[PDB]
Amino acid sequence: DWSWYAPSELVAKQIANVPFNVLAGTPIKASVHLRYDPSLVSGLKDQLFVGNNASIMGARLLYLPSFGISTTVLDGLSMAANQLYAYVRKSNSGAKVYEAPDLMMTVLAIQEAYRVLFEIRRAITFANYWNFWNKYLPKQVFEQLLAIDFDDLMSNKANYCAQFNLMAQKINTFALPKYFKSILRMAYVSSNIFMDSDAVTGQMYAFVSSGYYRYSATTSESGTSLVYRDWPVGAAMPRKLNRLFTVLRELLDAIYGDADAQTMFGDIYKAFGSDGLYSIAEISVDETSTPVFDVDILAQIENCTILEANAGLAWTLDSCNVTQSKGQVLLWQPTGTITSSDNTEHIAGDIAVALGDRVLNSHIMEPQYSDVLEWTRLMATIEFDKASVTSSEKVTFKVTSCGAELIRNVLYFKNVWNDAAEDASQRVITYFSHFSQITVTNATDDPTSAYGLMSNTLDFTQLDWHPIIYVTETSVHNVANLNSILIGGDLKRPTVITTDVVKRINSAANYALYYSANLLSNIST
Amino acid sequence: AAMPRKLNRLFTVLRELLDAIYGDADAQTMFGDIYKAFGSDGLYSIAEISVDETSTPV
Amino acid sequence: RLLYLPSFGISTTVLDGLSMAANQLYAYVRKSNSGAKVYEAPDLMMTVLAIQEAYRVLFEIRRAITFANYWNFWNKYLPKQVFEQLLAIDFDDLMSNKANYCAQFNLMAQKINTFA
Amino acid sequence: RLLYLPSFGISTTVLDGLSMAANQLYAYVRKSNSGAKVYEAPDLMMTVLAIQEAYRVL
Repeated sequence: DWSWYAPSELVAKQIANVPFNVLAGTPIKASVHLRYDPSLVSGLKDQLFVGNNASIMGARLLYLPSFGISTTVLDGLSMAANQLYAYVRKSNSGAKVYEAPDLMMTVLAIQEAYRVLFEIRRAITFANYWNFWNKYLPKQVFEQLLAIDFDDLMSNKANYCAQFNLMAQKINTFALPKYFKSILRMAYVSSNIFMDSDAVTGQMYAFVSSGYYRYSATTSESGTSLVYRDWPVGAAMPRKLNRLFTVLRELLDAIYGDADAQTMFGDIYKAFGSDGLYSIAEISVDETSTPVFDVDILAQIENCTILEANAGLAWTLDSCNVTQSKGQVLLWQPTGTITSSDNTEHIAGDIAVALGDRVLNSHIMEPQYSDVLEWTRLMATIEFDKASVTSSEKVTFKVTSCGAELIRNVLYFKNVWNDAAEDASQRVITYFSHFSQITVTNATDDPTSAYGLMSNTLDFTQLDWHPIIYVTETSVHNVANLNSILIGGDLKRPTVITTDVVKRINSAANYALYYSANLLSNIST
Repeated sequence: AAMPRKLNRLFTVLRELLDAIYGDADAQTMFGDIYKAFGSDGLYSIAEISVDETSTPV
Repeated sequence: RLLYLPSFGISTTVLDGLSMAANQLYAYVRKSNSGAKVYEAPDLMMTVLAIQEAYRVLFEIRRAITFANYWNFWNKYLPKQVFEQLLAIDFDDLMSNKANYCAQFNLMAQKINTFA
Repeated sequence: RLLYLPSFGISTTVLDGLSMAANQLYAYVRKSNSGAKVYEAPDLMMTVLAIQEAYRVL
């Protein structure tokens, strides 16, 4: 009780008055006094350390759009493709024109097209959110969290809005059944920005597609297929919007160039009414959305799994395309390669990592199956291909399973200050810091040593709900002479899931995203 | 007279079983044509079951 | 244990079971359709059976689970033993994974329901 | 004074009751549980009895 430290209320209202005028992006000039013997310390000069780091801005979740590891006809896509082509032939008659996969493929292409368009919606809808208290916001966030040239967007807010609504109308002419619960997902995921707390001065997370998908018509060998090219994103130039459109252009030029294409849409319309197709609402220069505080989404994160488990290493990713088997089964399963940050070709003396049996943390005492399902699929599993490996080789791996979005890497930003510096543009640098999910005791934020695995700058704790950090300890450091692992993260009601269990659930969850039981249940004689 | 088979083997076989029925180019378009013939009410389908469902010898 | 071979009934002439059904079946379908021909009658009827036989398996699985909990004090064979010999199913494995197995089943039921 | 030795019923068979009972219990626990086989039937039963005998002292 505060009443304890003051006589009358009125008197208290006067002795504790402290200003919280230290805006978001400004530096936290906190000080630590020091005392040592100058002749025994390498080069440290003063004996007073004034801070110059602002509270962390937030974190960028670079994800790979996913349909859920697909290897058998049982998996998500293949199944949906099935009931879909059905519902369509249902209303049609006569000669066959296109195979089932070739159709379903087209649909996805359209979905992934909207993915891009949506991130663009996000881009504009948020171009006007300003909240005095947080200087990061307006701009900075776009630059780092979304990877979008704010100045360019702000300066052309008019034309960009228009070019958008144009898209919305033009894409509306590309059939797409509004029943696919998967849409609702990606839509929500890349349409907002989430807060780690009900406070604006708090840090915030954002999801960002690391790429897109164009349709690649039946060449001569590979039957029709869906190609994936990378967003040139991670630590490069913070892309202007004209690049996001010029890509969408390319994206539909693909979906459209297929001889069968059009006649497909028609057949689709004949199946579901205009009321059965998705379409986004147009927006005005004034539309402004707000950061949101979704507990569930945070939880999804805290639990998730980072593919690039430790930024100290060099990661790769191939075979991300979506093909169709000789027997009409839709296939997708990304494979990658883990190598050392020095000899980009070998692994040498470094150690590859991926977690199997992982933790699951509930922020509710009595959790329930319902909450489990939701708080999961954001976490995935990686399996190594080879039994064991050599210093001269590469570490090969397949992705056994995962959720709707595959978390590739995660970066948290904060700008460091330095008033009085030559170039004005550089008195405030917005530096990033890699977030590694798996690490080791006695690790340093310098790749250089520690078997190739770096630790995380303790900054990260600023992110309430940050994903679980798993630290490995040699039998040496452990109090039980046996080596195990230490857990990091705000635990409340934790529990463990098997690599096997996770596989199960995702292999299932995704199936749901692309299926509707209601669909083939009301068709009469 | 061999090993008393686990269920995962009965599913892993069914998997294979429908992968077959499904891989035919004509396949799908067949189903559609079927639905257009008999209503959803004209097709077989089994009811789902719960962990507690227990049948009795008859 | 009655080890049986699923049968459609010895078929040598067009008169026999399958051939006949295949006939009236493809009919009832073309009835509601129109235009270009896409698949022959047999190729169709064949598909159907394949689906039936698929359910055969699924069903024996239903049996497997639906009976995983029958216990009648008086008969120690039941619970387990019977599965092992009469049904040829690893009881311990099923009992231990009753949850996931139930689910994987219902999944099938929904997915196969999309096979006319 | 009746000095008795706590008994579970002379059992030496995959069928001698006590084991039956074990499988029985185990099934009900694992019943609607989604985790993975982390311990066989007896492993569990064993634990329970341990608790029981503890009470016999208390």
